[PDB]
Amino acid sequence: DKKVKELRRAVRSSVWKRETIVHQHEYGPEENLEDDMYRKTCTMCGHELTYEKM
Amino acid sequence: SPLDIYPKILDFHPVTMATFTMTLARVCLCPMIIGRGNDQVAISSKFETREDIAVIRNYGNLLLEMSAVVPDGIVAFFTSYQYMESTVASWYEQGILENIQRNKLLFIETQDGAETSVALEKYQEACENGRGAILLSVARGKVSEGIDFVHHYG
Amino acid sequence: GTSSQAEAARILAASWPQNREDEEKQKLASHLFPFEKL
Amino acid sequence: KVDEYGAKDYRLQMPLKDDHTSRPLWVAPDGHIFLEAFSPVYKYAQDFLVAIAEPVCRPTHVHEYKLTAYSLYAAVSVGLQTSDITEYLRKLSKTGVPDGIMQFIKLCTVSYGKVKLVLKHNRYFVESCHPDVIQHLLQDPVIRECRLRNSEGEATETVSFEVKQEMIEELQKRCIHLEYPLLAEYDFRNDSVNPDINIDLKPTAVLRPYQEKSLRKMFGNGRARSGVIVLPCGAGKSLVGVTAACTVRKRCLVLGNSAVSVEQWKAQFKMWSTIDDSQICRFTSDAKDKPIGCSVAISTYSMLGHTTKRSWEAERVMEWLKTQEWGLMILDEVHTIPAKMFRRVLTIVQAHCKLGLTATLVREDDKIVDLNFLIGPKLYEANWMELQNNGYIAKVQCAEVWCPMSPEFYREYVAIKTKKRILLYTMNPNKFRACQFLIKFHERRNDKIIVFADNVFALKEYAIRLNKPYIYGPTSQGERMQILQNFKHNPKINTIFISKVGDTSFDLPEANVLIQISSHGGSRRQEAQRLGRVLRYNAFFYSLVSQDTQEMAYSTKRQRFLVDQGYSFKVITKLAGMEEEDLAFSTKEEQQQLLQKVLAATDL
Amino acid sequence: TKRWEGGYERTWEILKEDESGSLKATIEDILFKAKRKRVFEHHGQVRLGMMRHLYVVVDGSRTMEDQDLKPNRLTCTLKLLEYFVEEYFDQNPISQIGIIVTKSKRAEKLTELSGNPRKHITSLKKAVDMTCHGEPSLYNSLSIAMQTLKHMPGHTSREVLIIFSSLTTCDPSNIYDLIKTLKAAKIRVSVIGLSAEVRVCTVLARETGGTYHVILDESHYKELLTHHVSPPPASSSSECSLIRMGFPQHTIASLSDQDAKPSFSMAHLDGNTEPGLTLGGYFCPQCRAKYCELPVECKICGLTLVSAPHLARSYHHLFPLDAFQEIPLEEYNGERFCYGCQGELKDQHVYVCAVCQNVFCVDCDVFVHDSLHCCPGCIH
DNA sequence: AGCGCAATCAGCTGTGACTACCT
DNA sequence: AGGTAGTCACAGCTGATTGCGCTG
Ligand SMILES: [Zn+2]
Ligand SMILES: [Zn+2]
Ligand SMILES: [Zn+2]
Repeated sequence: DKKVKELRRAVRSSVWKRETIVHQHEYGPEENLEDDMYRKTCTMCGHELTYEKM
Repeated sequence: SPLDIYPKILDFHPVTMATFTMTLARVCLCPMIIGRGNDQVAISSKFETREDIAVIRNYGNLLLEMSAVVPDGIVAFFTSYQYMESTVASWYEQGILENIQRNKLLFIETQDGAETSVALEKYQEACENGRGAILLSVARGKVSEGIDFVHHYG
Repeated sequence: GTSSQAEAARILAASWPQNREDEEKQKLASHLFPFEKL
Repeated sequence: KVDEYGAKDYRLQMPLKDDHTSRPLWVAPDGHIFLEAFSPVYKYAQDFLVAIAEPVCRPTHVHEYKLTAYSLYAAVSVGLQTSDITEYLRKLSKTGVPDGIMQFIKLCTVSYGKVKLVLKHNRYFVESCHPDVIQHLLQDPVIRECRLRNSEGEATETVSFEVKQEMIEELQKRCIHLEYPLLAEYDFRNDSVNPDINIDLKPTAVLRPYQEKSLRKMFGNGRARSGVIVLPCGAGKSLVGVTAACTVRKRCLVLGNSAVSVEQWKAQFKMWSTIDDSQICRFTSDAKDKPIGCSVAISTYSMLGHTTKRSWEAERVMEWLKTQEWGLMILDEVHTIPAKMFRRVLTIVQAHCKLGLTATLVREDDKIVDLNFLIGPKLYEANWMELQNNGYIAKVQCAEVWCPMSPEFYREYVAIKTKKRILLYTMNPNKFRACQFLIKFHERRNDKIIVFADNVFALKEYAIRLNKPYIYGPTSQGERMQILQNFKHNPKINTIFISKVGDTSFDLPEANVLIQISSHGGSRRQEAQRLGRVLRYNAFFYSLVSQDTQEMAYSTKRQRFLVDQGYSFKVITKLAGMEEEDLAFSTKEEQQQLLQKVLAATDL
Repeated sequence: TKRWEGGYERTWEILKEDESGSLKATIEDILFKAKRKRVFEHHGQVRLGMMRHLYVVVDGSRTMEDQDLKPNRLTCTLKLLEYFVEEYFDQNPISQIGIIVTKSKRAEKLTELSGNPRKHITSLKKAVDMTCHGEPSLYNSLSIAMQTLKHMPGHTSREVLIIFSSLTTCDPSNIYDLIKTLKAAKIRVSVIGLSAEVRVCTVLARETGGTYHVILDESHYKELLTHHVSPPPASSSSECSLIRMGFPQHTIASLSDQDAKPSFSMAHLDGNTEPGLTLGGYFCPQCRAKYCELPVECKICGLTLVSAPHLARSYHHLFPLDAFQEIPLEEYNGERFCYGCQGELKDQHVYVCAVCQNVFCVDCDVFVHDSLHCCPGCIH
């Protein structure tokens, strides 16, 4: 059991490649509010980015 | 050392089983056992390995770089005259005996009593000054117990 | 890479205790270790 | 008492001022002693305070001591009396002794010699000069279990009674609570019952004056009492034990922690005691050098307190060893006495004097206080600063150099919390570069380096990357011996890696540089032991930690013992010539690849 | 019995009170007792010496390539030899040093026996990059040293220092005869080994009266060399031992006067580059030869040019200052001002010179006995 | 292919801190 | 909302198995 345990994890540990999750905010179409305000909503995590466009 | 074999080698009734180990201000001897050489190959003088070139080279290297650290006298005992002469022949064949010669003088003990005595005399006279010397002999010989290597000799 | 060496050196050599100590130096042996005296 | 600034103010309590600044001493009402080192009477004040109090910190300027009950018991154990100690405390006060210290001293030192514990004919008897105290402790229910067969009274001469041998620890624990502490005094001068041996130390083993003070305090008035002597590893500790064994002149028993310390003690006895090998025996189930019928017996812990089946030869040796009295049972590495199986070792054998020797008396779980009654009071505590001032202890330049966490490692460090972050700050690439630079710099100047590193998983990739010898720890017995042997007398190799193996007292050769990475949590004992492997600026030892990680707090809380000893840890933020030469993990590619392997443990 | 098994020492019993506050008097006594920790002598050993003609023999065999002393034996040996030469010339004014290098069973006289330290240091620096090959020959080195030192005057102590790294030496003839000849010639031979004890070196040192030692480490090597620096004791009076030497004044030339005469230095004339044709320097009092360094024996007339302050620096040993009579302040019915520093005498003890019966405080007494080596009052 | 020394695994324990569950 | 016994890492010891070497 020990000699099979010491080798069964060698291939298991070599399968996963990426651990950190990519967190790029993919905003959709902008929404226009009052006072020339523009808001972008992220489609992946719901992040709201409100900005004033010149 | 074994006090349990003498009472049975010869009919005897010991009642002592006593041994004594000398004590001084400092350790006057440095016994050590050297196994494998620099090539991590055993230097055992086994019968099947007596003709092995690697062990002979290891023995020659040990005698060479040992002769550069211990001054004025080295005594080396071999198992037998045949093995001693076969090892020194191999040392002569290679360019290793010359390196031992340039450190200490080589003296070979033989069966001739007069030759052995004169070799011992010249070994002593070489050890008296700074030249240094090597006394190659056999463990089961008349020179192993016939002389005592007092300080600065061997 | 050529730029990778520079980027790694910039990140490592000056991460926390350099972006302020160097600023103070710009604006301004017995206890020194042997590698700090050479 | 008042907290106007949050400080206990006792200005009104001790207003006495006859001489402005003649007396270099301060006292506190509850208990504390402050000493001025920059005084002409510094040595006399130190000698007075050592004998009556134990230190708490000894910096370069103002030494600070504390008064405890056991310190006063030790003081009155010596010929010092109540009047002498009180008058010499008031002699150097500069402020007047508060009327909360005099009463405490009186209460502690009055009840010292009332109760005695003696060993005779393999029987334990407790004898008191005052008969009334026996009836006073007669009502205690816990004591009644020790007395077997109704304890008819043992009418002799002086009132005494027998106590159970296996329950001697309980009564010692209860007596201090009963304000009647027990004393273990062995008058070896006149026994005539013990077969005193012919041991005699050679007249060539000179000892330093500080060892003279400890030995003299051990034998205050011609008798030997149990105690603890604290001396650094580089200092002479085994020599003190050998001299004490020679002076006691009785059957000595030496206990060690490891199976290699028995050989160390045997070598010390052979070097400084002039004892034949027939009398010297080692009992560690390796050679079995006929321990039956021996003068000095050397064994180890974890063998005298087995809870399982024992070997037949070992069983017979233990049966022989538990049937006679012992004089001066020397205990080595006394800090790990208060253990579940090591405490019973003292109660499983019978000895008159119990001597404890150690270098790092600090321990967690606050079980060191238990050692006050397990063995005895703290007899001697060496002043490490003045010891290194005399030049007989290496002046080690302590360093606490931290290395910033790389951005690729800190994200994983802050992302995980379930014990998986230990390898993250341990395998910091910046710390790796710092360690490599230190190793190379101290090799360029021919300095012997010992690199301590727990978490052997990290050590595996730490040592093979530098291609240097390392001690995994369960490797063998021979490989470790040969590596340590060729570490000293070889110029080609002068740096080794140790994983928690050198955290005890071994025969490691003289070294100058110590670089520890990823030690235990808050073990002040481990740091003190690792420092002790260097002293023997002659030397310097470094501690590498990772910033913004728990290792910072661990390093902060594990140096408070050494700063109490007087050491100062300089903080090193930048290493000179870091970019001058090439180091490992130069680029970001291999640094980010290291995350994959350091996250590959996944021990779930 | 044992010293520590008796009664525990109480060192704090010294201090006592009679008026509740005399601890100030006790600490004043302690502070006074702290001073005077010396024997009023900087050396306290050999107060004299003799002209030594020392020859230093350096091994040049392959054993010098060993890395026992970092980086190798040769470099550490030569560095410590430079230090030894500097210290030896500092502590011996009219001594001479010769350097012999033995290599390939032959001995090469690296430097002639002279008193110039700079020449020896330059020769050692040049020899740093030598080639270590062959085996040393003690016989040849001793023969060269004996041949050089046989004609030296008897009053000078003839000494040979041998640095023997290799454990083997090749002798073209019997060496014990050479040892007997050296013993008959009263030449002292001292050997400092590096590896281990060699019988021939021990016999040579014992027979010639020298000392044989083996190096433990670099610090021990430096200690042995420093011990060899010290001059040997000198007999009372042997014969008319004297020597004709000059004292060249450092007369530089100034163009403000009409006697500004530039001259080439004889020592610099042998250099490959342009010799220093400075305005002035050390002119020989006998033949007006110009030299820059001292002490250098004159090449032309053979006169020994030495510096008078160097010889005078050891004159205080011949006439040490006798210790002043310690007198309590109350018992001295005289002036209460120190004769050296004019300070008010408030110490419990006052020191009075035996000759002039002046008044000196503790600090001035220590300064006079340790550094000044002369009583200011006796000078007047 | 019988002995015997030596390498190896099991069981217990010390040191230190981390962590899940509930009155 | 707070505190103590499992638990993991790393080391030690002793008690057996068990596996390779064992003469000119
Ligand atoms: Zn001239
Ligand atoms: Zn004065
Ligand atoms: Zn005078």
